[PDB]
Parts: sequence; structure tokens; C-alpha cells
Amino acid sequence: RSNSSPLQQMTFETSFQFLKQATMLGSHDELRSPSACLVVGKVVRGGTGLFELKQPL
Amino acid sequence: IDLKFKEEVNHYSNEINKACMPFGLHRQFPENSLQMMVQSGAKGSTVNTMQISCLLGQIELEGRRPPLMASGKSLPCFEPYEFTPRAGGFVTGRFLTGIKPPEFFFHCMAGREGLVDTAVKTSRSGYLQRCIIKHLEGLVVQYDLTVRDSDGSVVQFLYGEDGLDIPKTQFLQPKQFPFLASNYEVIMKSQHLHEVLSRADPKKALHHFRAIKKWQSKHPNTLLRRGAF
Amino acid sequence: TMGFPLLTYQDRSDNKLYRLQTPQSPLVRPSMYDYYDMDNYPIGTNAIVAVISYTGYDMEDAM
Amino acid sequence: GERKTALEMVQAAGTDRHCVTFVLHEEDHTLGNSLRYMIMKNPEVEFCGYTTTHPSESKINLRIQTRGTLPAVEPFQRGLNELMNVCQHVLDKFEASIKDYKDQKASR
Amino acid sequence: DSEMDKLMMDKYPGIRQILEKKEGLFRKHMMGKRVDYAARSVICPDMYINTNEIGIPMVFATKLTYPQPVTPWNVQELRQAVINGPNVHPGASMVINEDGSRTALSAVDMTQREAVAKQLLTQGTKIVCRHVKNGDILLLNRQPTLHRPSIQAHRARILPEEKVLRLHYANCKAYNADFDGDEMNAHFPQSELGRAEAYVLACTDQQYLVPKDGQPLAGLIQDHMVSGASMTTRGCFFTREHYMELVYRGLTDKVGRVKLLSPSILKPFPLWTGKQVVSTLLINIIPEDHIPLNLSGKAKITGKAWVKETPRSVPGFNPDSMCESQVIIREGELLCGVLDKAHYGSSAYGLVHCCYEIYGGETSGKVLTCLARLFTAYLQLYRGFTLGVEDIL
Amino acid sequence: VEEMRSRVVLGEFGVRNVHTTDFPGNYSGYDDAWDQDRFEKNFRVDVVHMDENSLEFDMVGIDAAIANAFRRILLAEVPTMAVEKVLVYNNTSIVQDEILAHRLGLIPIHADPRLFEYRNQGDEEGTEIDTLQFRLQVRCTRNPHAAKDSSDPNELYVNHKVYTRHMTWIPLGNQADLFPEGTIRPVHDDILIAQLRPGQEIDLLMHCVKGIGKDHAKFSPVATASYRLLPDITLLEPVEGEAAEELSRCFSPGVIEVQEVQGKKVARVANPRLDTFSREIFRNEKLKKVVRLARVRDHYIFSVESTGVLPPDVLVSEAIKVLMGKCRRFLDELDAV
Amino acid sequence: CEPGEAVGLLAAQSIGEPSTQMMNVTLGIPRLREILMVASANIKT
Amino acid sequence: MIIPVRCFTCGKIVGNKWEAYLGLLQAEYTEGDALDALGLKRYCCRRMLLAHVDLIEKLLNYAP
Amino acid sequence: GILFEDIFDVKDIDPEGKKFDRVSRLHCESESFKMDLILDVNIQIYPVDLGDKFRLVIASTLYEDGTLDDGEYNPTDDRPSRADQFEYVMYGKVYRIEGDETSTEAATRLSAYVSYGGLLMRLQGDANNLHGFEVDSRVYLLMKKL
Amino acid sequence: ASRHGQKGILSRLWPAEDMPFTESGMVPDILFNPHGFPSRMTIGMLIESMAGKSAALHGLCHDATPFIFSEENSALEYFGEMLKAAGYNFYGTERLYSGISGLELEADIFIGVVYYQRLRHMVSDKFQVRTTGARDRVTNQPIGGRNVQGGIRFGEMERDALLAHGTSFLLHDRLFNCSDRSVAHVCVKCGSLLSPLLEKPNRKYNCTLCSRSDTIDTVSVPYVFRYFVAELAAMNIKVKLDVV
RNA sequence: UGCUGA
DNA sequence: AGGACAGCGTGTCAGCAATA
Ligand SMILES: [Mg+2]
Ligand SMILES: [Zn+2]
Ligand SMILES: [Zn+2]
Repeated sequence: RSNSSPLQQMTFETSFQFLKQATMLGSHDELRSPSACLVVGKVVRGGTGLFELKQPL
Repeated sequence: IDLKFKEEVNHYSNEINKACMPFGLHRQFPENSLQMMVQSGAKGSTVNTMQISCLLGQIELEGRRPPLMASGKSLPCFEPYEFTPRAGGFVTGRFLTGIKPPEFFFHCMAGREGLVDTAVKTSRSGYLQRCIIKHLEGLVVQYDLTVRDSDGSVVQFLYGEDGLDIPKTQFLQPKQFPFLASNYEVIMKSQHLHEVLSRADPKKALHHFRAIKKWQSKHPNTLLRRGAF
Repeated sequence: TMGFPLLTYQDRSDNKLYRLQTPQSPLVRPSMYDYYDMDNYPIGTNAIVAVISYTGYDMEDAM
Repeated sequence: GERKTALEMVQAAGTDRHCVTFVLHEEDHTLGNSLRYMIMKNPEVEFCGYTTTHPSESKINLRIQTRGTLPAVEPFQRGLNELMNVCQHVLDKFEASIKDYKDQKASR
Repeated sequence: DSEMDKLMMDKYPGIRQILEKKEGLFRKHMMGKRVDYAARSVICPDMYINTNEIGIPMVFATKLTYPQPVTPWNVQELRQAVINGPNVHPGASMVINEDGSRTALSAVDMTQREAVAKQLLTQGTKIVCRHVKNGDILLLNRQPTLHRPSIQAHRARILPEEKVLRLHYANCKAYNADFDGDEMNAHFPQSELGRAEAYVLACTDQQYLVPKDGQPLAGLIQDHMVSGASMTTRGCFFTREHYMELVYRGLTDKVGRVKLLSPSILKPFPLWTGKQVVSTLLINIIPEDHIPLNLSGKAKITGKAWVKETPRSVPGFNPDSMCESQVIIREGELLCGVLDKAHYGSSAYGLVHCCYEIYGGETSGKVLTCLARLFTAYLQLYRGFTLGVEDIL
Repeated sequence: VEEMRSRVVLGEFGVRNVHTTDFPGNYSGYDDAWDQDRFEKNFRVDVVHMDENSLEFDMVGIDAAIANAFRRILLAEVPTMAVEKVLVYNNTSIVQDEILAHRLGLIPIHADPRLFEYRNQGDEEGTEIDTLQFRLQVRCTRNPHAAKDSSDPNELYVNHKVYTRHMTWIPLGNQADLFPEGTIRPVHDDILIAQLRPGQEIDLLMHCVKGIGKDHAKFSPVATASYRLLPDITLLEPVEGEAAEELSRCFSPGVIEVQEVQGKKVARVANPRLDTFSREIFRNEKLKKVVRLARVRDHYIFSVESTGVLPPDVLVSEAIKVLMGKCRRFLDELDAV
Repeated sequence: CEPGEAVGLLAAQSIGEPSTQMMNVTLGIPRLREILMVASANIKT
Repeated sequence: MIIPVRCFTCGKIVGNKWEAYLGLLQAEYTEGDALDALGLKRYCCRRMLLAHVDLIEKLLNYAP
Repeated sequence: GILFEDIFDVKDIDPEGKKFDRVSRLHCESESFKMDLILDVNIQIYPVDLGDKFRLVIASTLYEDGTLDDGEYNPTDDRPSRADQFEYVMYGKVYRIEGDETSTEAATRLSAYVSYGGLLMRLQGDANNLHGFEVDSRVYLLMKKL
Repeated sequence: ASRHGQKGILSRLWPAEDMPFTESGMVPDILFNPHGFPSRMTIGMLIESMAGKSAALHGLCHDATPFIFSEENSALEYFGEMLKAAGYNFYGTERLYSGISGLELEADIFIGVVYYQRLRHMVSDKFQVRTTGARDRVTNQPIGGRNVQGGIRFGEMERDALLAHGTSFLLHDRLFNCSDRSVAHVCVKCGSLLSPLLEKPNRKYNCTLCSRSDTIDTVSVPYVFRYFVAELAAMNIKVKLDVV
């Protein structure tokens, strides 16, 4: 409950209570957890994905 | 009573294992094939080697001897409230010369509780691990060596309280320096090389440790309430 | 075990039915195996087994 | 004749003629082991060893490392010849013995 | 919510049940999707493929396809693959066009595949969906995945006529595989950016140490421990021809001369020691430029296991100064010690753990492979291991 | 300072060594460079038994590598003829079609494989050069001339049991000449192929091709071709006085012949070759110290038993020639560069 | 400890694997669940 | 079902000693003496006949 | 090229009780030097008994004419004057030299440990005559009974 | 499997000329590693081998009834006497040769006759490979089973190990590209997946909620992500997503 | 839902 | 404010038949 990720926290347990909460509070998700990053099809923010590559022109 | 009974029986087994297993075997360790398989770590144990020869042991189901019936007998073959250790699951037979029917029964009880416990234990462990993994998953080491969560909350300011991930700290223990010293030429050529050793400048950290050492020299008892006044 | 399940093929129309071609009767078997004739329906074959570590492919439960 | 059921030679690092690895195809431990026994009798070879590369495949690798002078392809071609000479002698001796025994038994 | 109302019937599950449970939609189809380009089959012991390799049985290899782009430096080998066809092994099932897509070669007329072997290099280049090509990287997983070492990357050694995926026995304890019917999954990266990570990060030699306590995970098992303990014992003497053919059969060396040793006994008959076989196998594996390692430790077999007869008091002798319990490798040459599980095994600070520290994880894998082969040749050629009834008696 | 040049000594808890000390540099003076004349002088073959389908020559004075090469040639490289394809026109038997084909492949044919040749890859048809065809066509009928009896041969029997006698050779090409009438036939006329009941029929054509016992056992020409090193038994002490008989019972019975030199009984080692290694003296605890049993170094004993396709001596000759052919193939491929 | 290590997942799996596989106090997974998963003020012993 | 044609370990042909074996057992001979009189020396062959169960005689009893 | 030569006599055939198969550990003791020798010897090739003498030599070369050894084994060598007055020749390396324990005493005795593949030897005695040794040094152990 | 719980897959078919032949000419047909005994203590297999070898030798048939052989009358004594009465050795070990080197192995091997059963589980019934195939319509994911192409559920336990290695891209490639990778459109200004619209046949997307047609742009997303936006709307809940 | 495999 | 209590929870891993 003391967690800043609605997409996490609903991939764990009691997903409908945590969805009702996140919905009646307008709770915003930053897509920084591994779960929130695998739900919307992003690259996790640890290990190999932690930096850019920035090909110079 | 159960506990103070699995004791006279255990005195006789010690006397029984010692009689046969070390030197009562027909062939000894260099030339025995069972020893030299449990003794070199290939497969098995001295308690498997025994329990194949000279004793099977005291059966224990829930940490206790086999349960009694509602009339006070542990098995239809045994009088009610029979004192012999045999009636309580003390198997003196070995797999070399098989075990009798009553001992077979207790051994099956034990072997079956083992499987039941395996199933239930795994059922609980899976859930424990799922919960743990679902909470500590976003903690990664950052480029400032601090262990932060997904939202930036600093959990630790240094991973192990010193950094130093586990697999690499195996030879940094003492008692492994006489190895790094013996293999110094290979270690410098193969990894660090003369290049890194001379591209190192230790003054800032070395002076800090000198200051710490001087302080600890002037204050042997570091719990003595230092103060100006 | 794949064995000899019955004598009446052409008649059963089951779903699966595993049959072993040339079963044998154990040369070492309990006497009760002979009270309920279980050789009307054999289950395996006798093999010459050597207990030896020779190949490098028979370790950890493989044969 | 056969481009690969037979010999493929891999000269070592630096193509050392004195260290060669012959690949013999369609061969198992029979020829491998007899030829290694016949090549070990040459005092001019310092290391001879054969090995099967993998069970699924049908091929062996001989490794001959000779001394400083000879190109390690003479030891191979001489072990072959000595093994074939031994086989010819064994064949002659065995046929003569069989004939002699047949006569001794048919007479009596 | 199917169960908000308990007094109605003909009630099929609502959305709370479509989303929220182990069946659910998050713990399934969200975190546990099903994957393409993956195989699953029973695993079999190999031992004659290097520790970093998996054996693929030519039925996955002909179906698993990697979609590689056509460029000036590969258009030759890709051309052979499109010519070999969908069913011959170094072949290809399809070729994707620059703007169009999916012109399948699976025909077996052998002429249209040649009609399309041209026009390769004839925007985004044509991509040939080639088969697995004996050097590819594959992720292998056993299903109770309880640690990081349960998924490791392997190097696609293709084997003909089988339906089993063959894996070295050093990689057993990592997976907990037991060769008693042990299905295992093999995933085929398809991006060329997950291949770089399977090579660098998920590789199976970066996985030598368990992350729980840093102690080694890969090691030899069973009869590679009873073989090495009975060869490295003090009274094992080998003639020149059993010394050789035991060194070369552990090495199978492909690059460079095999550097040998001198007989320990030179006179009544030249004879070697078995510790010398392991020595000479150790000085060939260690990389040419690097120098052999020094190592001092203890053996698993206690120095008391050998005491047949009561020990008598020697006035000036510390029995442990010269015992088979102390392992002493001095410049890559084993001088004392049995080298049981304490080395070659899953125990820390042994010979292979120090090899992995000083010279890297590929050299420790090489040492494991070569030592397995040597200890197999020994039991298969000159000695034998069995377990009768006169050793349990 | 004690040399033992000729025997593989042995106790109970294991054998002493695995060497033979007859190679280059294996001694101070006893060095070797493969003296061919020394071989041709120390080699001798002695043929003990030679019934038909048996041979037991000795092959004294050869290494284990060459003996093993000969043994592995007989088991897996000497060529034989055997059924490879089966065309089944009808088969109303209890025995399946695939099982019948299998059973037919394992039947030995008396054609000599040296007059034939290997079918080229994809040569489905075959020709007089590489194939032999045989036909089994049998039908079971009740015999009209039978009483109310139950012996299966008397009634319910024209062809109750299908044997190898029922297989007939169909001369494929000009093979009727070259092969006289009885020469190409199955080796055994009594092998039970199947069993039939009235109204049941077998009808098939079998094709026999050449091949070696290496790609399938059906093509293998010997039951077994193993060898064993000649045992050696030495009485370190004169055994006598009713311990001689206990000694004579701890061995295969012919090995220790108990003579009666004086009033007392002396045991003597009459024939060491009969001994089977059973190591039953080592259980005696008083005579394990009296006898030393080992093996002669390079003195073998072979035993070849053919199935019936070729005689055993011809089998051994063709094995030696197959090894020579391997060597010559590799010599001539080396000369190709 | 290279930057990006994701050490929390390693801690999770290192506490999990040993338990999943494997006197007047509590032992085993009961105690681990009392400590980690429940954080109870009431413990059995 | 029916007698194997060749012994599995060796390859010796035992498919022609079934009826002879049955005939020597009807004459009063033990299974040991019978297997000896047929030439089955090594026990790998002796197990091939000693433990054979002829189930072709029980399948050949249901209607055509 | 000799580093040590002496005439020993076997005192104990295997005191520790560890018994290997073809190897026997002799505990000898020099004469006229009172040096000590522990020696693992392959007794299947070279039987040794109690109360037996033997002349023992340690060398760094077998040529006894100065030329160093090349570290390569040729059974085909054409220089055949290498020491052959000796029945049992070994070849190992010294892996440990340790001055004796006694402090406050002269105690200038050294124990040199040599390994011969797997057959260890220990030579203990006055340092004055064990100077030729040094760790990692290859040495031949020639022996000849008397 | 044997009659004593000693199961095991068939790993090799060893050539008949590479098998260790015995001094009697025989050659085993099953090779059983001797390391299954020490931890499993199936001493009944070691007695069945000797009993069956004695049976095959003497033409007998011994019984293996439990509780018929005591400590005083042992089974090993009985069957070793039977063997020694046939010319073999008490302890049941006959010495073999190496079929590969041709030398008599130093150890004498324990050989005998045991009764093997063949189990009903074959690799031919338990092997699966899926590439592409029935994509489940509700989630656009591989179908499963073995009868169709049948995919392998990845699972929540496995993604955790793949990210421990820090191989984010392998975990990205696998899930997104081998599973539901879709290419949806969003009202970038209003952040709704549901809003973008296609004209009946140019087919330029136009937002239904706000009439702007040039705001719409594509975003890579899964189908179960779209399925979840649909399910959440089936309740009046709104998922407003911020496009960048 | 009854089975089965690790 | 001492309770009484009603209320949610999870639960390793893949196959087959078959049938709602
Ligand atoms: Mg298993
Ligand atoms: Zn046989
Ligand atoms: Zn809008």
C-alpha cells in the first residue's frame, strides 16, 4: 500500500482493490518498476537498460 | 518418555556402527567401492554406508517415535504398552540382510511422511519467495554506488555496506592472500597489469587512513564520552 | 509398464493400448507370482546387466 | 581417391610439419588403436595419440609430433606399412597353421 | 464482480475474475506470456561437447530459424542456405523482402530456391530466416526456476539423428537436472541485441559461482571424482604409451604442441605417476602467454582414511608434512594430494576455483572439460569402477 | 632388482599393472624400434579345435591392440548377405508385418558375400550383381484325412508352422548358373518364422543385400569372436596332504591335477588353460599364499563361431584381409598427395 | 558491484532458493514467514 | 509371443531349438540338461529359452 | 653436477602406517653424516628391505660432464655415458626448503622436500651440505644398492 | 526400470564392438552406473543379479519372496554358493576386457541377469517445439498444448531470473517480439487508446473525442494492454495515457 | 473432474 | 474504549482424455 506504482501492487495480489484505489485517487504511474515496464512493453530500468547510446552525428 | 527412550537405543547403535563400519568391512577404503564413493564426495554418505551395513536406526516420524493405536499398541504384532525398543521403531536390521515386516511398516511410514512433507514444504516456499521477489525487485545499484528503488528512494548508501558484490569477494578474505602473493605475477599480467598499478593515485584515501589511525591512537577506548568541557 | 495387456485384439477398440512384443518370465520371482498366474500376461525381459562405469553417458540415473 | 572418406591433415599452429593432426574418416578405435601402436615403435616420434571426436560422427584424429627433422608424415606412412606387413605375416602364418592342422586331423 | 452478488445463479465470472487471480490476466498473459521460437525436449548426458555447449538433435535445428539480414560479407553463406533448402541442415525456410515479405522457400523443387538464391542484394535488405548454424546462442531453462543460474546461454552444437537436447554434466547442479525424464526448454534469441547479452551476460561460464554465497556451482560429479581420486593417489604408474593416449585423450588438443613431462622413475623402467598425467594436462590447457599457477590446499579425503595398520610414533616426523591430504600444485605441476571433490567439484578454493580467479571463466570451463575427458578415458581404458556385494559385506 | 617380463600378476583386491613393457624406450637396453624379424620369429599360431562353426587358435606373441583389431573386425567389418526389404502381398497371420520383416532380417543366408557387391545408394531395383530374392508363400488348411483328434500336426495342419524350409530362391538373373541348385539357401531349415491357423496365409518377397555387422547386427557373421589371455598358475609351495584336494576344488577341475608321488598326495598344475578366473582360492585364507595366478603377457586364445554363412577359418582370413585393406586404402590415399 | 546490478532480485532469490529446496523455538519456513511476510507483534515463541 | 530368432546379447541363433527344447523336456530331462544338450553354453543364450513364454499359442485360439 | 652424495641404510620400512599399493616409504639414516632421509620408492620395480644399504646421489644433470639438461626426454639420446652406475634413477623438483625449528640454538639444519611426480623425499641435515638446493629446482635422485 | 525402483532414461546405444566383453565371450546388453546404489540402498538388485545368473546357469528358478532368508541363512551366501557351484565366483564378479583398448580392466566387474520393464513414457509423446501458430484471439498470444503448434508459458517466476542477469533486451525481445507486440494509435493530445478513428475508404486517423486528425501518432504496445484498456472501460473507468 | 511426468 | 468478530488471503512445474 505504501508503494508508488499502481501497475505494480496490482500485478501482486488483490488487484481489484488496488485498481479501485488507484482509480478513485487518480493515481499516476511513472513506468519505472519492472512490472510497469513489462506491462506497457518497455525495457526494464536496470541491468542492461540503464543508459542511452547516443550515436553522434 | 519418547525422548528419554530414543537414548538407550542410541547408545547401542553407536556401539553398533563402530563395531562394523570403520574396520569390520571385508574390503577397506583404498579398495572398497562404496567407501571411496561416499568418502571422495562422489555420491552418498557414511549414514548411507551404514543403514546398508550393521544398522538401519531409530525411526522418527514427527520428531517422535511411531504413534500408538487407541489401545496402547504400536502395531498389531506388539503387546499393548510394550517396553522393547523394537516396538517403538528401533530397526536393527540392515538393507544387506533385509528388514522384517514390522520394521518394514515403520520404515514405510517414515518414507511416506517424507514425501508428504516435501509436497507441502514446496507449496509454502513458492508463496514466500513470490512475495519477497514481488517487493525487492526494483532495487538496483546506481551510478553513484547507492542502492535506490524505482522512485529514487535511497535504501542503502552502499550496497553491502561496502559495495563489493558477493562472487568477487571470495579471495579478498584473509587466508587467501598467501595465494594472491604466490600467483602475483600471473594476477598482474592476466588482469590489472602494470598499467593500472601505475595509473593509481592513493594520496587522498591514504591520508584519511593516517588520520583515522592517529585518532584511534589517541583514543584507545572509543566509548569514553569525549568533550571539550 | 509396457507389457502384454490382454489376449483379445481385434475386439477391444480402446483408445491407447501398449504392447510388448516378446515378454519373458522373470527367472527370479516371488512364489505368489505363480499363484496368480501372471505369466499369462508378462511385463518385461531378462537382460544381462553389468554394474560398471564405462561410458560417460550412464551417469546420474541414465542407462 | 576419395576426397574425404579418407585423409584431411591439419598442420598445427605455424603449420609445423613436425606436428600434424590427421583426420581419418569412417574409422573407429580398431584402426586408430592398431595404427597408434604401430607408430609408437618409431624412435623418431615424440608424441602419438588418437581420439574419436564424437560418438555420433565416424572419424578419428591422429596427432603425430615427431622430432626436429622428419615431417611427421613419414612416421604415419611407415606405421601404415609396418601394420600391413604384420597383417600379411599373420595371415600367412595362420593359413599355414590351419592347413597343417587339417592335414594332421584328416590323416588320423 | 461475479461474487458481489451471492443470491443469483447463471452467474458467469465478472471482470474481477478476468483480472484478479493466479489464472487471472496479470499472472497470465501479462507476466507469463507464451513465446515463439522455443523448443522443449528430454535432456540427455553428453560429456563430449564443451561445457558451454548444448547438443541440438537436427529436428529443432531444421525448424528453429534465426532471421539474419543479407549483406556483402554474408551473401555467400546465405546463398548456400537458400540453395540447401528448408529441409537440408545449413538451409533456410524463408526470405523476407525489402518492402514486401515472406516468400517461403519450403518448396522442394530445388529450382525456385535457386531462382531466389540470386536477387539477394539484387531499402532494408532481404532477411534470410536461416536455421541454427552450430555456433548460435540458446537460452536453456529447467522449470522450477529458483535462482539466476537456472537460465544460462549455450552454444548450439548440432547433433544428427536424435530428439533429445544433450547437455554437459558440469551444468547439472546449476539446473538440478537428473536424466530420468527431465524436459527442458530452449529459447532462440532473434534480435542480435539479445545475442550480445546471451554471449556477455547470460553465458554459462560467467555463471560459475552461485550468487547466494559466491561458492562455485559448476563442477564434475560421480565417476569423474572416483576416477581422479584413484589416479592421483600415490601408487599409480603409467608406461609411456598409457601416459600418452591418456594426455591426448583428455586434451584432444587442436592448437599447438602438447607439452609433456619427464618420467618420475627413469631407471629400472621409465614410468610416470598419474599426478604427472594431470600435471601435463594442466600445463597445456592454461593459456600460452599466461604462466602456470601455484596452489596450496587440502583434500576431501582425510589423511586418516589411508591408515591401515596402527600408526607408530616416529620421533621427528610431522606426519602431515608429507601426506596425501595436502594438495600442493607448484607451477602447474601437482606435487602432492589426491584431488578429490575438494577440487574438480562444487567446493570453493580448489584447483578450478583458483583457475577461474587467476585466468577467467573460460579457462575454468576448459579445465573442467579436459579433466572430465581424462578421467573418463582412465576408467574406460585401463581401470574399471563397479560396486559389487563384497564391498558392502 | 627383479624383472617379470611375461605375466600380468593379480591378487584379489585388484590387478597390479596394465603395461607390457615391450615398446620403444621401455627399458635400459630393452628398447624397441619395431624389429620386424624379431616379430616374425616370436610369432606363432596354434589352431586347437576346428569343428564346423568353431575355431580356437592361440595367436601367441602379438599385442593387445592388434588382437583387439582382429576381434572387432570379425564382429563388425567382415561382410555378409541378409534380408533388407520385404514386399508383403498378403498377410493374414497373427504376426505383424513389421515384426515379420524384422524376424526375416535376422535369418542367416548361405550365399557367400564375396561373389556379390554393395547396392549403390538408391538402387531400389537391384540386379544379379548385388541382390538375392527369396519367396515365402504358405497357407494353412485343415487336413481332410483326420479323425476327431487334437494334435495340431495331425489336424488343422497343412502348414501350421512356417519354417525356413518354406522359403524358395527365385534366381534373379543368370544366377541359376554360377550358383548350383542347393548353394543359395537359408543356413537353417528349422527356424520357426510364424504360426498359422486354417484360412491364414503368408505371401512375401524378401530381398537380401550385402553389408557389414557395423551398420546392423543382422549382417554380422559370427556369434562371438572374443579372445582371452592365457592364464598362468604357479605353486609357490608343494601342496600336499588333503590340502591338495581343497586346492583342486578352488579351480576349474582339470587345472590342478593331484598326483600321488609318494604315500602322500601332491597337487600339480596340469593344464593352466582350462582355468576360468573365479578367484575362489582367495576365499581359502590359507592357500591364497601358496598359489600365484596371473596372465601370460602376449599369449592369447581366440574363439570364433560363425552363424553358418562362411567357415570360421575363412572368417579369420577375411578379417585379416579387411585390416590389410584399411591400411592399404589409407596408404594409397596418402600417396594421392 | 557494477552499476545496474539489480541486487534486490538477487537477495530475494538467495533467500528463496535455499528454503524452497533446503529445542523450544520455531524453525523452517514458519519462522521465515513470521519474520518477513507477516512482521507479527505476536510470535509463537 | 514367438521364439526370438537370435539371442539378443551374442546373436547366436536360438530360433531352431524351441521344438527340440520342448521335445527333450517331454522326454524326462531337466531344463539344465536340456539346455546343455542343445548347445547353449553361455547363460545369455540359456536365458533366451529358459524364460521364453510362448504366447503365440494363446493368440492362435481366437476366431479367424 | 652433484648436489649431494652419501651411503644410507634402511632403518624403517613404513612407520606412519599409511600404506599405498606399489610405493613404500623408507626411513633411512646416513652414515658418517647422520643425515636423515624419507624416501618414497616404487617397490614393484625396485624391491627394498630393512637393514639394506645403498649409495644415494642427488644431481642436477645426468651427464657428469658439465653440460646442462634441456628439460626434454629423448629415449634416443646418443650421449650414453650419463650416470648408469645406478640401478634406480628418479627425476623430480624441490618444492620446499625450511630451516629447522630450533631458535636460540645453532639449529642451522635444513629439510629439503623433493617431489618425484608423486613420490616425496625429505633430506634433513647440516645446512653446510644442502646449499645446492633451491625451491623449484629440478634434480635427479640416483640410487644403487650395495 | 528394474523391479526395485531404479528408473532411468536410455542415454546411448553403445555399439556392440565397443562394449566390455567378458572372459567367457559374453557382452552385456545393459550398462548400469554403480552410483545409484550408495544413496538409494537397493540391495535387492545386487541379489537379483546373482539369483538370475545362477538361474540362467543351472536352469532353475529361484524365489524372491520377502522374509525367507534370515541373517543366519543369508541370500548372498546362498546365491554365491550357487554361483561357485557353476564355476563362477562367489561374489558374482567376472572380469571383463575393454572393448575399446582391448586390455583386461584392473577391476573385476559385477555382472548378472536382471528383469527390466519398459515404461510407457517415451520422448515421442513428450516433445514440443513451437515457432508461430494459433494466436489466442483474446490476447494475440501463442495457443499452447502440443496437438497444435503449442507454445511454452514463460511464467512469472522466469522473467525475474532473466532480469537478474541484467539482460533487459533479451527479456524485451522475448516478450514483446515473440508474444503480443502490437502497433496501436493514440490521441496524443488526449492520451486515449480508444479515440483514434479510420475513415470509410485517404484513410487518415481522426480523434472522435476531439475533432483533430493530425494529433494521432503510433505507439508500440501489447494486445493484452489494449485488452486491459477495453476491460477497464467495460466499467466506466478511464485509462488516460501520456504519449511522448 | 480423474490421471500422469519432473 | 474493553472487546466480537467477518473477512479477505495466497498455494512449483509442464502433458493427456473430455467435456462444460
Ligand atoms: Mg528427475
Ligand atoms: Zn547368447
Ligand atoms: Zn481526443
